[PDB]
Amino acid sequence: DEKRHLYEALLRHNYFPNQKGSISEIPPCFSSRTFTPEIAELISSDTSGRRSLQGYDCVEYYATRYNNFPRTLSIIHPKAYSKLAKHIHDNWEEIRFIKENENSMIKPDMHADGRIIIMNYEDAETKTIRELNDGFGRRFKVNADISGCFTNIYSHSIPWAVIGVNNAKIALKHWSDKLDYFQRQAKRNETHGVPIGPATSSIVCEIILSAVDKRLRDDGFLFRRYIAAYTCYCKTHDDAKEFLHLLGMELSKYKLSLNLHKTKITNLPGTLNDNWVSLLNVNSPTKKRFTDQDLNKLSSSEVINFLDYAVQLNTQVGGGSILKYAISLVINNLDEYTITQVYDYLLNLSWHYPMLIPYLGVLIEHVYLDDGDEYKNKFNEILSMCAENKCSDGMAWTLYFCIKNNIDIDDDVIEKIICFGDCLSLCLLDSSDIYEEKINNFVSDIIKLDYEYDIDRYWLLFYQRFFKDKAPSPYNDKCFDIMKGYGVDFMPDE
Amino acid sequence: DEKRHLYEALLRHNYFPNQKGSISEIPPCFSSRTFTPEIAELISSDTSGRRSLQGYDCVEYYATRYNNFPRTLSIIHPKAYSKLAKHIHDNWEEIRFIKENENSMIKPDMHADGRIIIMNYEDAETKTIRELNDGFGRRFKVNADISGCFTNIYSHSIPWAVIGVNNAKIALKHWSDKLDYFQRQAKRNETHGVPIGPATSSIVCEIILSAVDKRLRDDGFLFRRYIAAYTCYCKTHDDAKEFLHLLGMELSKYKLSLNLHKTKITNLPGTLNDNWVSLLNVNSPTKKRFTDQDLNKLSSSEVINFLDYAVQLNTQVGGGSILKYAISLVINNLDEYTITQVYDYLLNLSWHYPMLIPYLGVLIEHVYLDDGDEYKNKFNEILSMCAENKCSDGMAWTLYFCIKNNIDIDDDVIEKIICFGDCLSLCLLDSSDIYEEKINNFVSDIIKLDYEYDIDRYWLLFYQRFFKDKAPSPYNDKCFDIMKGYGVDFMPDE
Repeated sequence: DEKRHLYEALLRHNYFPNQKGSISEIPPCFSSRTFTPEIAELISSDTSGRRSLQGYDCVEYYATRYNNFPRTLSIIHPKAYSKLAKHIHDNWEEIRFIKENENSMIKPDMHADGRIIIMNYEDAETKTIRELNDGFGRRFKVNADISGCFTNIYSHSIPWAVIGVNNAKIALKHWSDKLDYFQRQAKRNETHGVPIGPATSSIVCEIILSAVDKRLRDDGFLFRRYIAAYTCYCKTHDDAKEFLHLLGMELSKYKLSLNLHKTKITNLPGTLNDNWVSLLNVNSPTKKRFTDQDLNKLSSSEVINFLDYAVQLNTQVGGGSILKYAISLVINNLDEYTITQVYDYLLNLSWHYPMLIPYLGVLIEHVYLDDGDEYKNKFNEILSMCAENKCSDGMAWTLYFCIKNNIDIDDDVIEKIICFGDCLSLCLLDSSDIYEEKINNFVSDIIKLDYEYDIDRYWLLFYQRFFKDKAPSPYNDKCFDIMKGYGVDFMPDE
Repeated sequence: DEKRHLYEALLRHNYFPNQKGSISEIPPCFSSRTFTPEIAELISSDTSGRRSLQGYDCVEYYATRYNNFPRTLSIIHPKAYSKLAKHIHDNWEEIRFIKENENSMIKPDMHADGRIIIMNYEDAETKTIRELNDGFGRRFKVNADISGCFTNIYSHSIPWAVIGVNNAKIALKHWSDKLDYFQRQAKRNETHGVPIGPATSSIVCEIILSAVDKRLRDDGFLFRRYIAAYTCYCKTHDDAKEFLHLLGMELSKYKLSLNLHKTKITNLPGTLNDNWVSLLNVNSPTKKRFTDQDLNKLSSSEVINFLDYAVQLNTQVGGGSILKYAISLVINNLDEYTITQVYDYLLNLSWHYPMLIPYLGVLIEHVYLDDGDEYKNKFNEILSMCAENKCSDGMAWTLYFCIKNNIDIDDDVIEKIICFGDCLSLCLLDSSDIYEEKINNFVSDIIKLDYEYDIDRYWLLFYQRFFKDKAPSPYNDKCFDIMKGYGVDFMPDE
C-alpha cells in the first residue's frame, strides 16, 4: 500500500535527515530502520511518565553548505516523533493532496529505496525537457525564496492551509489541529519552526505551501517550487512583478515572507543549470563516455588539473557547490595511479571545505591507510578543525572513517570533540567504548542539570547507552523501554 | 507677424547651419543675413538659364562631434533654397501644425535673436521640472533614435505625413507635393536625405515626425522628441516594449527606422542629465556663485586641475561632450593669471579635439599673440591637423582666428588647405586676397570639369569671388546677379 509505504518512510528511512540522494548528510553508521511503525504505535499508546517541560527538544546537527555555512538539521525525539508520524499516517487520505500538486518538484512520492522525500532525484533528461518546455516563449525568469521556511513556519497555520484561514480561526477536533499540536511537540512546544530533515516537517511544509501553489496556479502562473524556491517563467515583466506581489501576499497570509536577498529577475534565455555547472561540465574530462572502461579511466594530470580548475572556478564564481559537483564528476572513474594523488587533494579540500569529507569514504579501501601515520595525523587535524569550526557533518563523517578504518585518534582532539557537544559525534565515541569515562562525565553533567531539554538534545546518546546497557534511561516514561525491548538500534550493523 | 518672422528666420538666420545656440558650428565671419526675403522672391521669380543636371548640390561642411566624428552640414544652393523657403513661407498656415505639437522639444518657435530652430535652448529649471514631472510614477525610461533621420528621410513621404499615406498615394497640385519637389531640388534632385543645418530641413523633418508623434500620443504614451531622439517614460516594461514596437511601425510607415545601437531601457530613477554631467557639475569649481566677482574668479591650480579631471572623465566615460561642458563651466570666470595657462591647455585640447577650437575665440584678445611666434606655429600645426583629419569646423574656426588676429599662415599648410577642398575654408582664403592665385587654380579646375554639381559644391566660394568682382559668375541664370545687385554678401562685416 501507499499508506504503509509512507508509514515505513516516516520512520525507517526519512526519520533521520536523509533528503539528499547522492551523499547523505549523516554517516551510514546512523540508520533509522528497525524503528518500525509498530514500535511507533506502541510508543504512541504509552502514557506513562511525567514531564516538567512542554514538548521535546531535538538532537542537533550542523551540516556544512557550499559556503561553509551551518544548517541545523534535527533528529526529533522519538516519543514526540512516533505520535507525529502515526498521526500523518492515519490521516493520509486527507494529506495526500500534496502529492497531487504539480508545482512542487520535491514532495512525498513512492521512491524505490523506501524514502518519500529525496531532493535532486529526477533524471537530467526530464529536468532539461521541463526547463525548456516551461521556458517556451517567455522573456523573464523570476527566482524567489521563502526567507526562513524551516525557521519560521507557523504551526497554527497548518489548519489555515487545510480548511482556509478564516474557517480555521472560526473553528477555534479536526485532523490538522492535532497535526499542528504534534508538530509543535516535536520542537519544544514551539509554534514557529520545523525540525529540518524528517519527512514529517517536509509534509508539514508541503501542506502549508500547497495552498500558495493553488492560488498561484489559479491565477495562471507558470511556476515551479523546489522546497522553498519559486521559479516563474514570464512572458513580460508585468507577470514578473505581479507573481512576486501575489507570492508575497499568499506567503504573508500564512505568516511567511520572501527572501529578498534571493530575489532576482533574469532575462531568458538564461542557463538551464547554473553557469558554473555548464562551465564544469564543458571542461570536465569525463564529459564523454567512450563505452570502453580503459578510455573512461582518467590519468593523473587530467584529474588534478580539473580539480585545480574547479578550485579557481569556485573562488571566481562561488554561486554553487562547485567542488562537490566537480568531485562527483571524476570520483568514480579514477585509475589506480590517481587514487593517492586525488586522495591527498581531497584531504586538502576536505580540510578547507568540510562538506567534502563524505567523498573520503569512496577512496578509503583503495588507499593503504597504515603508511607512515600520515593519514593518522590528517584525520585528526581535520577532526580538530571540525571541532574548531563547529561543523557536525564533517565531525561525524571523519569519526565514521576513524572507527571504520580503525585509525587511532588523539586525546587532545577528543578534548574538543567532547567539548563541542555534538550529539552524533558523542554517539560515535560512545560506540567506540574506549572513551567510556569522558562520555560518562558529559552525560552526568547533562543529568545533574535536571533540564529535560538537554536530555532531549542528547536523547540519541542517552538511548544508545541505555540500549547498550552502559547506562539507565534518563526518562520516567516507557518510550526507551519499548524501543529497547523490540531491539531499536540507531547505530545498527548489517 | 509670425509668417514674416519665419521668412526672416529661414534666410537671414537659419539658412547657414546655426542650430547650436552656445557656440556656432560656423565661424561668425560667415553670416546669412542681408539675404532678405525680397531677394529670395526675386530669385524665385527668375526663370533664366539652363541646367544640364537635375537639382542643386550643397556647400559641404564636416563638423566634429564629441567623439571626433564628422557630421556633414550643408549650405543649400540659394536658387534651390529661395524657392524652398518661399514655399514654406507661403504655406505657413498649413505648416504651423508642427508648432502646436507638444512632444517635439526643438521645433519652429519665435526666438528673440531671429532664429526658429535652436537646439539646447530652454532653461535648466523648466527642463528639470519637465524631466521629474514626466518621470513621475514610472519604472522604465526608453531611449530610441531614428537611424539616419537626416540621411534617409524620404521626400515623397512629405505628403504622406500631411494628408495620410494612402490619400497621398491615390492623389498621385497640393502644397506638400511642391514642398517635396522643392526639398528634392535642394540636394541634387534626390529623394532621400535632407541638408543638415538649414531650418527648412528641420521643418521638413518636423512635418514627417509630427504624424509619428500624433499616433504615439493617441495611444497614450508619455514621450518627448529631441530632433531624432525619443524618450519614453513607462509604468512597466509592457509600455517599454510596446512603445518601441509602435514607434518602429510608425517610422517604417514613413520609410524611417530605429537606430538599434542607440536603443536602451534604463530603470528609473536614472539621471536627469547624463551621469558625466552631474560628475562634472558636482566637481566643478564654479558650481557655487558667490554674488561677488572676486570670489567667483578662479585660480590657476583650480582651473587646471578641473581640466585634467575632465580629461580623465572623458577618457573613462566618454558618453557625451565632457570637454565642451567642462570648458564652458570655467571659460567665463577666468582670472588674468589663468588666461595663458588655460589658453595653452585649450591649445592642447583643440589639437586633440578639433570641436574645442571655437573656445579659442574667447581668449584671443586677452592673450598677447605676438610673443615669440609660439601661437603662430600652434595655429598652423592645428591647421595642418584639421587638413589631415578632414575636419571643416576646426579648419574654418582656426582660419577665422588667423585672419582676425592677423597671424601669418605657412605655405605648406595651405598646400593641404587647398587640397582638402572644403568650400568655407577656401572662402576664408579667398577673403584674405593674398592667395588669389592658388584659389584661381582650384576654381579653374572646378570650371574645366564642366560638372554643375561641383560648381554647386563651391557656390559660396564662386559667389564670393563674383561679388568681390574677382571672377565672373559660373552660372547662366540671373540668381548670382540678383544677389550681387542687391548687395548679398555671405562674408559680411559690421
